[PDB]
Amino acid sequence: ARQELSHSLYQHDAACRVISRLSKELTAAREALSTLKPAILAKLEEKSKSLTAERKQRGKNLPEGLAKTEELAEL
Amino acid sequence: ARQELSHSLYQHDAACRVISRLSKELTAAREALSTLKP
Amino acid sequence: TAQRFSNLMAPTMVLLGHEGEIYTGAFSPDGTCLATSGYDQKIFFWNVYGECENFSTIKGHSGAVMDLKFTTDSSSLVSCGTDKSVRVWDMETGTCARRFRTHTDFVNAVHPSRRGVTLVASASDDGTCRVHDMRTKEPVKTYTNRYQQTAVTFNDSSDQVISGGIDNVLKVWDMRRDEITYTLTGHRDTITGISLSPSGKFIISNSMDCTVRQWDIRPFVPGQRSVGVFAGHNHNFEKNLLKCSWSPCERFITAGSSDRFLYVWETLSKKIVYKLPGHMGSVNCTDFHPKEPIMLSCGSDKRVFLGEIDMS
Amino acid sequence: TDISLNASGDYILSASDDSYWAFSDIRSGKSLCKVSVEPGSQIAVHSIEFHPDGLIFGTGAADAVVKIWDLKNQTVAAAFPGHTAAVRSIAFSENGYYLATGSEDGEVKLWDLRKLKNLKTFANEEKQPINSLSFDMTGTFLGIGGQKVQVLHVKSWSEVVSLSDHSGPVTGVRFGENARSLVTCSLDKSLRVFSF
Amino acid sequence: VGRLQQEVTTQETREKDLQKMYSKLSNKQW
Amino acid sequence: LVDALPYLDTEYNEADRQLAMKLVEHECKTFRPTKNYLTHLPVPDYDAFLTKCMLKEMDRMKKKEEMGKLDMSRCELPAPSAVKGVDRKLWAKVLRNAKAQNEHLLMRQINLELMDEYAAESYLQRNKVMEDLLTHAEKELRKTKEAVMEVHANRKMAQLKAGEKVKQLEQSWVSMVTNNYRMEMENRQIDSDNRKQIKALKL
Repeated sequence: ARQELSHSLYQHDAACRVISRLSKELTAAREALSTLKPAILAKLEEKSKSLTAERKQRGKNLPEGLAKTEELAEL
Repeated sequence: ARQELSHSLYQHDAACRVISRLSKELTAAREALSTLKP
Repeated sequence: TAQRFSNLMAPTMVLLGHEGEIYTGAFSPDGTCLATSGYDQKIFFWNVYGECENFSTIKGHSGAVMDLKFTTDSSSLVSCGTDKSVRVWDMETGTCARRFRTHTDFVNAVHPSRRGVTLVASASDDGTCRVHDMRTKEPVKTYTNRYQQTAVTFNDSSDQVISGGIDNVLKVWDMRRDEITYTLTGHRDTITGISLSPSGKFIISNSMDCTVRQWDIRPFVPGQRSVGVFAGHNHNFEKNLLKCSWSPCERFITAGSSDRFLYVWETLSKKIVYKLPGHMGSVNCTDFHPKEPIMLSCGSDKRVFLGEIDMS
Repeated sequence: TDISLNASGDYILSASDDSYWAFSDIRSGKSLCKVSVEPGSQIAVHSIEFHPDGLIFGTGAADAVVKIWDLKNQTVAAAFPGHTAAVRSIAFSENGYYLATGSEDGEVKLWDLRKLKNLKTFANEEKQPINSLSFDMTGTFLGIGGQKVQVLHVKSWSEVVSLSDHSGPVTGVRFGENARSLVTCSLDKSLRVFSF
Repeated sequence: VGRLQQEVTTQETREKDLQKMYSKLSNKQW
Repeated sequence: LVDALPYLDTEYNEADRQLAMKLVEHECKTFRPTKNYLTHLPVPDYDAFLTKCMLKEMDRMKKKEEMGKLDMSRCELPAPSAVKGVDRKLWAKVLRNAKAQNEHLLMRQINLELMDEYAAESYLQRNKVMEDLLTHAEKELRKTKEAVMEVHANRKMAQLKAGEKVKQLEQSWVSMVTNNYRMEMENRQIDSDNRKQIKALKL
């Protein structure tokens, strides 16, 4: 029951985002009636894949010079 | 928990009815502008 | 127990004291008072609340009084009668502030200007529609028609005068042009009364053909101005100038009726929903209290009825 | 209210009380694109940060919604209802998958972008506002700043130390190279550095 | 209902202003 | 703000339901279940009141371990045999069990003979009370079903009574918008009076 309630509230919350977005579109449309008078993208992926790939060695091994937890406990 | 589940399901049901009704109202309002200015 | 809707002491009141046939009656815009008159010539003032006692009575008229309206600020009552005169009564003094006297034949109907300088439109059996001004002996405007005029009103801006008469069609005069700007056509018999809507967009006009017709008097209308027709009331062989009046919310319209019934109509549907017995003769006048759902009706039965309603 | 620097350093991103995010050249001031964080409404935006690979960035606002945007499409990639109060700070890990957001409600929460989900929560029971967050340059440690200074080792999600030497609210947290030093600032008119 | 009553009232004031303009204008054409 | 009125919004259809949830789908493709939605409920307390013993009884069925059962073969009394009967413990088990079972059967006989006097009545007495419970419960069922249907009626009454007033005002509003824009074109058309005034100035 607590699992299904979390999903139910999540779906209702997500629905309120749609309601809010659509309610503003309607207000702008009704306002228009009520007042009616007569390589950049490629570079980023190239750069991001470079950035996220160069990370992978650091993800496999941390620097050996990293300060220990027992040292940071004495800040 | 079952009480709150029951309320959450009917509130989500009501929320979907709004999303329907606002889409009908929004399209009708957009059709009104295209009725009047053209 | 039962539902109540007003500060009246009972959900209907019978006011006795008149002996003449009561031809007109109106509330003060502040709601404290009403004034009523007719063939008795005496104008009777009544409180709206409690014992509703006849606290004041004004004589001075010597021809029966056709119609009687309060000024918007309630400082004065304007009334006119078959003594060919228009008389304005100061409410605090109870005395004739002005006695306009330029009419040549019976004055039947009166309407004061809503704002600005106090002007009194009047219509008469001499065929003239005249607008008097408190400041001058001579009237400001005299508009002459070939046929007798027995109803008059200003528009809300007090710059068009609408007059109806024997012609059935309506001479509506615009006070900057001194011309008929348009006529309203639908009445098959004489017009017994005209009343301007609170907002001023519409008028109702009552006629001896037993219909009330609602007209749009706004400056632009793209087609015919006839908005609707109301029926159910009746005009008898007395040929009275049965009046008409608006509810202050505009959702309801009333007219006098010879069948003794107080009619109320819904403005949009033109259906009836109030048909109130209790009179014993021709109901010459009907009005709404301006703040509270109290109905006034004045009849040829020498009685004035106050009653409360469920204005929905 | 907040600004963030792209990982290459070529461009700067900014947010404001006008609810727009805007992306601009640092030198000429020309703007490539600009979109409202909540179109058709006004909501105060309190934090913004690039994901360190530079293609996406997170935004935090007074509605306590955290929105993740794709710079390629210039559109919302993800939205995270989370905290109970305005998100004064957001931090992204240079591991590319831990995310942290900090708020006036005094909680700190850890997020995983691989499933767009929460991992773990930490808080102070007095619910004092948190003004600033920072991961370390390796993303092993998370520094937290509010009314006091704290650092979390994120993989354990355990408090290592807490420090309260400032006589007023903390306004910034930063880390040195290899986590060998910690730097903080405060309304106490002082800049101070801590080390072991 | 509160939405529509405000929407109605915004037009009720708009039409009075426009009809004052029409009267002012049409009374200049005469 | 959720403002649906299902007795007034009668035009809603399953085709619109599919369309509406499609929009929520494109939302929840990005909008994620990140907040603890259950913070209004308490943290659960599945081991409250339980003893240290019963916690182990929870653990076994949480493990889906099978429940242990009593060996009831004592009632059948398995026979010994002389190749096993050399131990006193076997006979001391068997004979003492045989004595014990004789009394269980004796008490069974007394219980059955008493049961034969009184069970037929007390079962009838039980069924009468059980029928009283069921008819009381069916009385409650009927009462609550009527109460549920009244709430639907009260909702329908309130929504439709407002609904007609919505319909009247909406029809009124669109008429004014169309009329006001018409008046905008008309007022700019009457600005042709500039032509008269220029002609009147330069006759």
